[PDB]
Amino acid sequence: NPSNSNLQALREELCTPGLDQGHLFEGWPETVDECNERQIALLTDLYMFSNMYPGGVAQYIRNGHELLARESEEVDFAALEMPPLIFEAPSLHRRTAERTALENAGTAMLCKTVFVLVAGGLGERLGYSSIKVSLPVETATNTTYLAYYLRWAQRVGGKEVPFVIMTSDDTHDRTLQLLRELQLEVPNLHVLKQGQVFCFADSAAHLALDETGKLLRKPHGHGDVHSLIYNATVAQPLVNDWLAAGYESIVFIQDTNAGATITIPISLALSAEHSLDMNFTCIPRVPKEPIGLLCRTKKNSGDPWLVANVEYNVFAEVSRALNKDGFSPFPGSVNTLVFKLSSYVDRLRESHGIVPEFINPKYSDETRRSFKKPARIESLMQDIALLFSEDDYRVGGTVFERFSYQPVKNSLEEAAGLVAQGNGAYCAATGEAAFYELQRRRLKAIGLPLFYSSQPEVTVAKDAFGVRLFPIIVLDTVCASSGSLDDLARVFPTPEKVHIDQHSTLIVEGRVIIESLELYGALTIRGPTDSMALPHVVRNAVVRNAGWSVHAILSLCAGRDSRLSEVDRIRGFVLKKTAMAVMDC
Ligand SMILES: O=c1ccn([C@@H]2O[C@H](COP(=O)(O)OP(=O)(O)O[C@H]3O[C@H](CO)[C@@H](O)[C@H](O)[C@H]3O)[C@@H](O)[C@H]2O)c(=O)[nH]1
Repeated sequence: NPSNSNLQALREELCTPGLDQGHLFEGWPETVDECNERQIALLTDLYMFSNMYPGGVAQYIRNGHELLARESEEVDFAALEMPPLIFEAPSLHRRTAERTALENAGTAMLCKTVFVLVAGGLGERLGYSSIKVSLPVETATNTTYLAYYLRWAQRVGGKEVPFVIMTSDDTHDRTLQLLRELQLEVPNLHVLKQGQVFCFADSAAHLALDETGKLLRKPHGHGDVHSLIYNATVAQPLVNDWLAAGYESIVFIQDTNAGATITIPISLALSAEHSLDMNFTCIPRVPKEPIGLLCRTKKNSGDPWLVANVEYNVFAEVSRALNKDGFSPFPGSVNTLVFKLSSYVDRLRESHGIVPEFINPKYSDETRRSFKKPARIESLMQDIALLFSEDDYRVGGTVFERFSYQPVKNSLEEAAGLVAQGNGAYCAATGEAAFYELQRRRLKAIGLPLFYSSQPEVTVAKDAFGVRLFPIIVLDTVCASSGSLDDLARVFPTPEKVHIDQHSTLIVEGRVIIESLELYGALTIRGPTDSMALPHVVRNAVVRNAGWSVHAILSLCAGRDSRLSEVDRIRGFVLKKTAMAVMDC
């Protein structure tokens, strides 16, 4: 595509004052023909960048200057207060008329919802060498985050549910491999891969090179998802196809928060009840948390009010700098974003999916402009909220219980550090434990009589903290459908006759109704995979066996001839699946 002539032009352009990328061409021949393969190839990806980024490498460099300049000054907003449109979600564990009404309205709206999963990130912190969505939500069934989201979306939206996954060079091939291995058949799935952007070796925005002498690249953030969608087709633009098909909402989720399946229906219901074009999923924030804050903002004294997320790392500078004339003053945003499709599309087309950018260089010294590592420009998918003026649109937030936010983000080591400071662990152990506890709270909400200790059953991270797992109850999507309280009531139509001991394990797959059961041990019950089949009904069942246990992974573990995997080690315990009764048919 790129002619040898065009390449020389770009080379010369990049050497001009204000771009100053002469260091890339040190020791090069005057003209292209004279240049070799290595050289001609470097000039190429510089050139091709145009097709990946607005205004190519030249504009990228200019944006860097503008950002690096802005990044020296203290952030400040003329005004900062509570967003006008904030709404409290009813508890997920109380079956009130309101909760019922909202779940019913929301669950119906799921039939007309487009789903989007951002799964391009590496999650540096974890100490898991594979992709985040390949993590199990829990080790009872080992269902991956990927499968969990997809089966749920196909359940509430039908097999043909529109679904977008954003990958990156870091996650893409493994994502496709996982889809293939799980034998997930998702007809309207679109996998969209974000491209990498160049890096700056310094505050003057000189491009960094790697060891071999090639242009160093890094991801541009979860912000890329909007442009990826804008430019995606199916002949016809993707979003057009969705609109023409009758879809009315679009939802964005992140890679390791199982809570989203619970919050989303509620949000949809509230978005429609309160006519919200954009609806931020929130929780009460603890002053220290690495989650952003939902605020009403005016950056300068003359600007309009803008409802938008302010990231945690920024709310620090703004904190002390801006004021004069148990939780954070403003809601914490968990980045489950709920949009009215038509409103979303309008702003998308206006901006070409392009959202405001930033840069957050890491310095090697206190106050030397020297970079410890090359920096690149970033973007946040939630910053699309900046394109929604208060005049034309209604942006707001829905506040849920903190318990419904269950990310898996920190390693065991970090988690011990956080917990010693009294902060949330948000690690694999607490993620799995939170999942089990969520099923239990939901089930008790429909009257299932679960009695169980609140004491931890295992300690992790060198006696730092403990979690409990039991009793373990996991119902698959065929069994539990959307997971609404009404849907759970269908599995247990007479919950007072179902007695699950605190040490028990109940796994249910397919079309199953449990009327009466006494369980002291582990039990798997399987019904027809076909959701429209005659359900396997369980009455007067009595099951007793050794069941399962959990124990900690000990420091004195050889790791040799041990089937202990990273998945085990990052949570610090292992389930022992000693006995299991199985009821089929
Ligand atoms: O280049 C990227 C970077 C990230 N991601 C994904 O984006 C999501 C969010 O990434 P994560 O690294 O977990 O957290 P932060 O980006 O630090 O923060 C976000 O997530 C928080 C809650 O988990 C919110 O409170 C913040 O405001 C929101 O910016 C994940 O699913 C990642 O896979 C990509 O797809 N491409």
